[PDB]
Amino acid sequence: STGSATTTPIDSLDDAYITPVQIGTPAQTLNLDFDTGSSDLWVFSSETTASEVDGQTIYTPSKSTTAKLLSGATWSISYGDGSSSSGDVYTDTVSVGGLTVTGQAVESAKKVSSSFTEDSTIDGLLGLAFSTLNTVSPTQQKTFFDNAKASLDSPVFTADLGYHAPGTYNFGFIDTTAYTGSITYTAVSTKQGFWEWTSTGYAVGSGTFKSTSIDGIADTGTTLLYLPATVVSAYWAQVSGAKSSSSVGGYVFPCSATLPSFTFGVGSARIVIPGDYIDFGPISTGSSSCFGGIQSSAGIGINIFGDVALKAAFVVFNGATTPTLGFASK
Repeated sequence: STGSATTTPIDSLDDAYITPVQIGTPAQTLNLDFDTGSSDLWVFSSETTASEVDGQTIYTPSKSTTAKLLSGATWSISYGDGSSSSGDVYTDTVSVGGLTVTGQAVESAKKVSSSFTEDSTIDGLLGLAFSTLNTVSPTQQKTFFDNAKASLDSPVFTADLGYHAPGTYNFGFIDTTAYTGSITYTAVSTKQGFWEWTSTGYAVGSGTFKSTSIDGIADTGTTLLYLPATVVSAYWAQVSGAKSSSSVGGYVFPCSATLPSFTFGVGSARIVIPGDYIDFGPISTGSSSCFGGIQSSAGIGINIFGDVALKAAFVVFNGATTPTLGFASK
């Protein structure tokens, strides 16, 4: 089997991408944030505290003839940005772009943190990291991809995120028309539960490539590109007037600037992020200070190849017995 679904930016900055997911019978379609940095499929629901729902579409398990309470199971998650959610668990039929999993754990939120409530466009998350990170207790549950893997034509999914435009998540096949050149594959460590890999270096604009190992994660659920402070300083030093602002929370730059590109290495191959992809717009409405899309990872503990980086590539998440990552230009 295969599946193919369009993913759409939630706003004009590409702050996140939503993908429609069919849950239950008859189908209830919710728009979920596909997150290769986490491993829970959780949804706003009829059980979510009413004051914490503000415009989201909710899953109502009592209206699904295939929903079954997973007795005793609870979940609770905290994300790298400080947001969180928790609740109970059902199993139900879940379909993405024509690919159907029966018995998928659907984690129903009883509580969500304010940042989720305040974002009316995201109805939940669909985790695509390794199932070892799933938070369901006392019986850990598998991700949608792990449940589907054996049925897929090939045990892979691909992320093809658009710049200011829709893109595609494919399951079970590699669309050879969706990229240019060849796909360069690179080794993955699953020891932390992530799609963790080592970039071979970077360049700023037309500058020379610096060969240096940068370990980090491919994370579709993170907006920006988080790299070591040395690399990030080298990038913003090429933008007149750019500076790190403690009060804003990162590098800002004059909105009048033209940003240079940023290149990252994948083996001997190179992925070029155009400068425009690095502009996240005014820090507040009407400001002439703009927020940068490359930020320091120093306070995180891990480097994160988020959407800013991934949207410049066609990315293969190869879930074979020994997983690998593939990157192609497009």
